[PDB]
Amino acid sequence: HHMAIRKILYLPDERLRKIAKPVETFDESLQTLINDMFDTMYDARGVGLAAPQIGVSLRLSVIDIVGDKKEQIVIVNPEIVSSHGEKEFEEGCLSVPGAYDTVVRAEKVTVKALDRFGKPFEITGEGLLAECLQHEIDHMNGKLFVDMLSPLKRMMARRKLDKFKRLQARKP
Amino acid sequence: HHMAIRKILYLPDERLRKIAKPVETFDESLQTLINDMFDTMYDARGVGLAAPQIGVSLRLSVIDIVGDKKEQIVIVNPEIVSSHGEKEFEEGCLSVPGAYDTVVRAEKVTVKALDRFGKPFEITGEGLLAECLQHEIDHMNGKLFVDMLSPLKRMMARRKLDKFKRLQARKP
Ligand SMILES: CCCCC[C@H](CC(=O)NO)C(=O)N[C@H](C(=O)N1CCC[C@H]1CO)C(C)C
Ligand SMILES: CCCCC[C@H](CC(=O)NO)C(=O)N[C@H](C(=O)N1CCC[C@H]1CO)C(C)C
Ligand SMILES: [Zn+2]
Ligand SMILES: [Zn+2]
Repeated sequence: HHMAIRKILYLPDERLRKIAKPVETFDESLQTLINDMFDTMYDARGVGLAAPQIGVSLRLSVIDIVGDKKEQIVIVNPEIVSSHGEKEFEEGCLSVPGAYDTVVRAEKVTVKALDRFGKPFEITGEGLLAECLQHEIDHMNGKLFVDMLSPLKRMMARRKLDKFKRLQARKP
Repeated sequence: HHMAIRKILYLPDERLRKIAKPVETFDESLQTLINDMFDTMYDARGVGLAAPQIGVSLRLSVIDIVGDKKEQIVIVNPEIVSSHGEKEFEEGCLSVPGAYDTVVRAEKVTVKALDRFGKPFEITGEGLLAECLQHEIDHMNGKLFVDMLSPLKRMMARRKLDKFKRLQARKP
């Protein structure tokens, strides 16, 4: 069922910039991957995680905004079918540790996808769920939230990330 | 100048519930502690850290909302002298890993404190800075952000924290 908590990749790892490939096989190894992704997400204090963030080039993300099992969402091969409004969100990313910035995203989005067993579903989110859905799909297209920021803010995020990496190297 | 990245304590460690004592001596040992607190905060991807969170019962917090050295704030023996408004904030805490919730705090706060060398100063913050000043001072009074949540939300944060601890035990 579960195998290992996985290493999360940080910028500038090129695997975070690859366009992920659709999932086309629903077998036990996919279920093990999904289970490890949830474990990895919770262990990293996130509310979502996309497969490219652990070096797996698949259009697959796990999400839990509430933080318990009954509200777990898996989006496989998602597509945004509609979106409405614009809203500022204060956001971070497990692949850009330490960087927090305000970004503008749709206030409401509807996503069609396959669930973790390959069965079609749709979900409409607002607030954090809408933000998370857009953030995770961006990862599947090699896009990270710092990309939409000004050059100044991208530079500051780079400096913060570089300092984080230097501190991790001094951690016991 | 720097000694070691420190272990951050999680609920229910009783040291997070103690009332911190005022700082009385501004010596080199205090500077080393402050430097280590900044390192620990950045390494944990936080924008503030209070000394009780590393098991040091002192009314001392480090803050960096922006993420660079020019905006570092140190508050020593702080006192909120005024505040205005009430605003919802989405918040987490380094001492409650994995828990994110909306809390109500003042929108604007004015704090009198000593800086890292013991010089009195006053700071007025809005937005994130106001939220952070209030969050950090709460830590000095043995208060964590989950305390203001409903019993249902406190239970959900406890179980999320317990799951995080179980995953940490299974991390390589
Ligand atoms: C919020 C929805 C979009 C962000 C999703 C990310 C996780 C991620 O990188 N997926 O790619 C996350 O959990 N980020 C966290 C985050 O930004 N959070 C956590 C919940 C609320 C919000 C706080 O700004 C940080 C703290 C790691
Ligand atoms: C936000 C001001 C009050 C929170 C301060 C805490 C740090 C802390 O626990 N100090 O005691 C923090 O950085 N929390 C982070 C947090 O809530 N952040 C980071 C910046 C913005 C906001 C996102 O919700 C989480 C992600 C660890
Ligand atoms: Zn991300
Ligand atoms: Zn805290």
